[PDB]
Amino acid sequence: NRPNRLIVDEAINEDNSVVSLSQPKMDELQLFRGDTVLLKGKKRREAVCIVLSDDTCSDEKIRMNRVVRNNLRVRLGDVISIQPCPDVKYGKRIHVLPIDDTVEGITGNLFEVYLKPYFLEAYRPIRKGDIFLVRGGMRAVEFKVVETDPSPYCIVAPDTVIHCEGEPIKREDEEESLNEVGYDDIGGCRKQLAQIKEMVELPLRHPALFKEIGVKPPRGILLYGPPGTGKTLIARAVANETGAFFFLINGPEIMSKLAGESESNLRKAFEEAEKNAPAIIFIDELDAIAPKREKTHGEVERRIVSQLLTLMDGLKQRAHVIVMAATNRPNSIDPALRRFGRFDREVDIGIPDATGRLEILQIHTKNMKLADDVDLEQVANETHGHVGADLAALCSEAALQAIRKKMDLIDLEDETIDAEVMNSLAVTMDDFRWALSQSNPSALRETVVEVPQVTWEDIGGLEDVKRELQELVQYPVEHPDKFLKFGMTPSKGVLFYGPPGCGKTLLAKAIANECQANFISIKGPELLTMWFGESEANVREIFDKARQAAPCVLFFDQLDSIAKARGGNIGDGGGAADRVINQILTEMDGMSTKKNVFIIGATNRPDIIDPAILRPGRLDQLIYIPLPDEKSRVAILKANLRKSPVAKDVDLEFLAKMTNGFSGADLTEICQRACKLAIRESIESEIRRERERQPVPEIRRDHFEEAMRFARRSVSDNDIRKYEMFAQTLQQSRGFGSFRFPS
Amino acid sequence: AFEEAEKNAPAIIFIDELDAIAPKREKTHGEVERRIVSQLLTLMDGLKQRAHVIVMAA
Ligand SMILES: Nc1ncnc2c1ncn2[C@@H]1O[C@H](COP(=O)(O)OP(=O)(O)OP(=O)(O)O)[C@@H](O)[C@H]1O
Ligand SMILES: Nc1ncnc2c1ncn2[C@@H]1O[C@H](COP(=O)(O)OP(=O)(O)O)[C@@H](O)[C@H]1O
Ligand SMILES: [Mg+2]
Repeated sequence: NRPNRLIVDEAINEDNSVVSLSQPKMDELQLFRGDTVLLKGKKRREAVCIVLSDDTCSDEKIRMNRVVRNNLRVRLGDVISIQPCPDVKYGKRIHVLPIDDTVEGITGNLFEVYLKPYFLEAYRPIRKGDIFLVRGGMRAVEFKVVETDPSPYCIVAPDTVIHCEGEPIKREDEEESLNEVGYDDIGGCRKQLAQIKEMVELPLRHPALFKEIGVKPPRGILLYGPPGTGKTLIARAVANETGAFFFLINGPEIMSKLAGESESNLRKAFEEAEKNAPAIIFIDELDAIAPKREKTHGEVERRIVSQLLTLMDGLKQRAHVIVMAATNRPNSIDPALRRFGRFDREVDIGIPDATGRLEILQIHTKNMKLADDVDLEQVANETHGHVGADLAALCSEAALQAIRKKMDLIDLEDETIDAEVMNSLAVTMDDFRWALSQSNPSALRETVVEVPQVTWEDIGGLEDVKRELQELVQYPVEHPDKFLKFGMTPSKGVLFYGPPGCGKTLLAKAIANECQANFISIKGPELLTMWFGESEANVREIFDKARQAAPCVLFFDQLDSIAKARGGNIGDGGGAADRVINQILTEMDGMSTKKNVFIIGATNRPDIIDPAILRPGRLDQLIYIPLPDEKSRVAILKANLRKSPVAKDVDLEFLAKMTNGFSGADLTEICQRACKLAIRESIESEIRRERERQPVPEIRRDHFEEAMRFARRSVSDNDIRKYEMFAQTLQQSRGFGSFRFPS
Repeated sequence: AFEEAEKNAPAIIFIDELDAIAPKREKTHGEVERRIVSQLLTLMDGLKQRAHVIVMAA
């Protein structure tokens, strides 16, 4: 749309001094060949060059060297701008400093070998901070034009006095100037990034717009989210893009009990930041430093909140200073600090999803060498709840474990490690999976459990139940477009009920692995407390954790304990049980937007559960897990004995046929008993072999016969009759039968 | 100390009784201890992995 817009492209033969541009864009820009122009770059870096006409250069692209990419901090395909340099004059004196690593090892004078031929009749425009690489000698040498006169744009001419000697340059400073953090190093928060960009970059870029509309940019930025999510990273990145001085503030370090030290600390910090008027203040852990003045007993904290209020009131002063605060919990901050003019705008930064965490992995591993085998999509999929900081830790641990794997490859005896053997060591996908297993998501460290180690193949039978659970967890998250098209929200509730040992907990643990969604398991009575209002507090905090980790599967094993018919027990904590039930009712279906939180309940006694718990909208689908039938019993036996080495002569079909009333637990008991009999036989055989010195490949059929002689039915007939009665009550509640539409 | 370590190539620093001079800033008797902890954090972030100096603490 504009002639200035340009796409970065490589230069075949153009040096770092000049660039080649397409002739149609030359005429569109109304610029002559050899005109001194300026190119903009990221992090506010500019490169002055001589423009030229090239046929190979594309219309929408600018051909430019790699060192010019370093100078402008740009990469291939990026967007840059070109502007005519006005009132260009020849340089009278330029102070140019080679890098400190380049000077070492060069016997000859750097100016004569490199600077003099390059700058003899140069006519090459340069700007302060520009760096160019000169080929020649035993090693090519990099030169930085630190000073130019006239500043900041001048033309190099033979009359200009050029001397390499001077104050030594610093490699670390240039490396930092190259390795600064920008918006590109942030991923997965593009809507929050767009908000913050419109907040900060814009008023600096177009202040006349705000002046013409007569509004001032917001002087307060609050960032709230779980820790490690990048609240510090955005603040650090903004200062580089919009040239400023990042001034970090730690909440704990400012806080002091010296009776008035903390207020002086904040006031000094604000004064120091205002001194460097293009400044950004970052107040990390604002929640600790700023509680409610009335709520907190501590007078130091109420005074520090009041001082922060006073500083925020006078913060603007029509100055470039802006303040960004990070808090994990936003409600703990004093409501006065929530007002307009002080942190008036609050931005929520959430746990990254699959795409955002993939972007984080990409940007962290851009420097790391990546094999063709490794796919970071899979690494993002497996990290169901990892945070960006956790992702960075995972990336580092991966390479460290790769080094550990290649310890045996490196003999490390040589004084210098051989480069050819160096080449062999590289990262692998097994490395990523192992480091990922070792790495732990910090989002739900509180709810951490050992590996379920159960898959859908581990469960025999229940094919329809398996399909329904997979659809439940998968359709809303993988296909939200279809739910938007058909206009209705997904159902997010299932209650498993049935006799003990039939696979309800097994189904939940199978969900845990094969859903690619976070899983929180709540043992039934675990959430209750002896204190007056803390059981429902635990309920609402577990639901809050579920909402944060969406899509999450919230599983209540033995739900009949936490959920009862209200008023059933008068002495159950003086109505604390009923209050817990009411809290769960409000948390499942209340006046809050529904998240991707799927609540699964397992119970042996469904008739005692509160009817309000079981209505559609809370545990929508009531699924009965009955005693397996003969085919399902064959499936259970096959699932249990798939891992075991079992003889072919054994007939699992006959076992399933005879075990009429056996549950899955009973059949697993049969398999375990047969294996124990085999263990006894094999160990006794080994003892006999040892005795005769001084075997059994697969479990035989007679072992299973003895195990059956030790088999038993666990679930009584009265209990299963009760479960059938509950199911029949549901069916009678439906009414009628075989709903058929007329014509 | 850190300046001398980054000066020589390579270098190793050892810090015995790190907990003695680097306690929690949340629970600290003197503000000077908070200052030394913060300065230790700043100089810890000061190295850019290129000085190749490993700091050890007991
Ligand atoms: N259909 C099945 N397929 C495979 N194993 C099963 C099946 N049903 C039960 N089991 C076995 O039962 C054991 C545990 O059962 P599980 O925890 O799923 O029972 P449950 O139905 O939730 O009962 P409870 O009400 O007593 O908690 C495991 O060893 C599991 O392998
Ligand atoms: N969205 C993100 N993209 C890339 N890196 C991230 C992101 N979020 C966090 N990090 C990593 O976290 C580290 C900074 O911690 P940070 O997340 O800022 O903590 P806090 O959440 O307390 O501000 C950086 O090293 C950075 O690599
Ligand atoms: Mg169970």
